[PDB]
Amino acid sequence: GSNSPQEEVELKKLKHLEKSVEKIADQLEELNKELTGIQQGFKDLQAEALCKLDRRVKATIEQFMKILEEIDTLILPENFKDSRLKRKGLVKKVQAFLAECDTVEQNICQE
Amino acid sequence: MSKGPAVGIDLGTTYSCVGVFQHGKVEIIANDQGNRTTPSYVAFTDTERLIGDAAKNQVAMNPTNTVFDAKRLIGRRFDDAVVQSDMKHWPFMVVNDAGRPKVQVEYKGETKSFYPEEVSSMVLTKMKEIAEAYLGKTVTNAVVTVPAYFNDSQRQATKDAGTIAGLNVLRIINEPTAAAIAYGLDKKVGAERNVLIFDLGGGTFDVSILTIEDGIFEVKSTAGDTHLGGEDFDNRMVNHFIAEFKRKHKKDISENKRAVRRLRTACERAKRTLSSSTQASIEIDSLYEGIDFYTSITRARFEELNADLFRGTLDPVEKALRDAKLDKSQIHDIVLVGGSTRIPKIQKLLQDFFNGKELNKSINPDEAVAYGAAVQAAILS
Ligand SMILES: CN1N=C(N)c2c[nH]c3ncnc1c23
Repeated sequence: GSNSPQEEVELKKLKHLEKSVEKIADQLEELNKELTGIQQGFKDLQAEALCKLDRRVKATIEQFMKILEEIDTLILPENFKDSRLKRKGLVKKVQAFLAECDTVEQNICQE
Repeated sequence: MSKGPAVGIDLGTTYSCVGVFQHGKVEIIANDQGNRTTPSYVAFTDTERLIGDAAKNQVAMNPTNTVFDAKRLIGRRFDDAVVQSDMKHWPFMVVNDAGRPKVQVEYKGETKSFYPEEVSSMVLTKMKEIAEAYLGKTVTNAVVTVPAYFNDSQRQATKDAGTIAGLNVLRIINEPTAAAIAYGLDKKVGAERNVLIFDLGGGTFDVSILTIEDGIFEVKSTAGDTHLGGEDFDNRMVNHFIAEFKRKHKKDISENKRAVRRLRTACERAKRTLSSSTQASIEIDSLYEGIDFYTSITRARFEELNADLFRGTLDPVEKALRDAKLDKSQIHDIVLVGGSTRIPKIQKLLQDFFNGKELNKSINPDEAVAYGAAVQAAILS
């Protein structure tokens, strides 16, 4: 129980990053709904619609990558246990969303 | 919007800068993203054309249709050794239209080709709009810089880029001349001043020697490397860490592009820290195969990893003094230009080469050219 005010500053940065991750995760969810929409919604139009979703998944992957890069600027002393735990969990959350992004890429613009 | 003053624009290979002389001083103008320098990048998408920061930010997403390095093509013929060698690296297409190079892209779902001066005009239009947004006034008159070695076709092509952008190009001045102007080296007492300009920025390395007599510039020699900069130094720290990760975890992170990028981005930031500190730390969580990478690097190791690249900068300096028929003792002023001149080792080697002589380095190295071009624009109009 040695929580410092200095750690509050670091936790605040991570919280903002968590909010940015949820915004990008919502865009991924909408992309998923659109994908479901195309695959069962009445040729060359389908291909154009899926490779338009491709640009959008690529944009989603890029936003998740720029979040990781911002997280990688953090230096958290070993005694900032709460901040190190929160940073570790957010990286893992982003990495699981990237694996989902990759699955969408594995299913679209294929031959 | 009322009538605005004349501006100085440094049209770089990777980044451009715009300055204005007002209230007895030059102010370097920040763009819409608050950056004092703007990427010389143009992106062509399914619905829009992006310039600057907006174009650089989606390069990963749209590599084929994101044009950069138009400065390496401007005013050249298609069969130029430079055009044939440089296009090997570029992810976008460079085609031939009657002996002239043209960048071929996908714009609004249609195949389109633009001349290098048309691409530079779009960058110049952005620099003009950046100036207009800051001053809240219309901007027409401008001085644009070019490297001293640029020929007649390269110089006219840059003037055409400014004309297509709607600018009245006052003069095309040499980048080393602009840097020398920024430091007011032409207003110093004496008969004749020999100036060496050391320019290490935006992917190229340029050494120029100039002579100033009663404020008149003469280009004595030029030497350098058209492919040398921060990216090469960054590459050396990336290899160092990849090797460290192999020794500690017996895992090769090199084929995982995302892992390499996270490490590269951390290295580019660590290199900046090492210009003001003697050590930099990096903490990357779940870098590769869920393994956390927490490490550090000292300035000494960083210098050691790049020892050849840093010492190698001196050779062009030797070549320029040889062509200019001058001894190193004959050099009156040394000017440091470009972001990588911030590196203490490069500064140490250049002061040790010129026997403890002081360097002109107080003006921001990435901004010195735009600074002098702004001084020149306020005189010309
Ligand atoms: C501190 N700093 N800041 C920079 N903006 C920069 C660009 N290239 C550099 N090389 C070394 N050190 C740098 C830089």
